[PDB]
Amino acid sequence: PNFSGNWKIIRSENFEELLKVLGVNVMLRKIAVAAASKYAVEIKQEGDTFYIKVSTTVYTTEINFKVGEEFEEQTVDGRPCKSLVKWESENKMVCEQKLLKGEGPKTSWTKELTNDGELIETMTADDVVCTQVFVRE
Ligand SMILES: *C/C=C(C)/C=C/C=C(C)/C=C/C1=C(C)CCCC1(C)C
Repeated sequence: PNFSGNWKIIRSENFEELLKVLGVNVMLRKIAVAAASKYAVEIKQEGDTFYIKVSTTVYTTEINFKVGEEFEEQTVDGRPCKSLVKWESENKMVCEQKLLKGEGPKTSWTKELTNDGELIETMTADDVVCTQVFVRE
């Protein structure tokens, strides 16, 4: 497929419930939901090597990985983790995460290109799934 592009969010569901699972207190959850409405993703894909830059109004981070190759990033609530991305189908990848220290909820994310030109990201903590939908800029 081709995930490359500059993606702009159009919809975000269940994000507050995800942060609650992760222990974020109420006022910060609401602030973070508002921040997620300016969530933007820039992707450069070459083969199965991905360069991804996620940003909001005041914060930006880049995530670089190769499918099937373990790497280090951070969970949504910011704890460092080791991650491994695999393909689930032609246009969908799934990442499993494992905390480097301590314990916590089981987290993961997915990215999918739809046939309608949308990018769908999900983030999971235990039973709760947040879904975010993007279109190309
Ligand atoms: C492939 C996409 C990945 C790895 C996306 C990771 C995104 C995050 C960890 C996003 C976190 C957010 C917050 C904790 C607050 C502000 C809004 C977000 C969505 C940028």
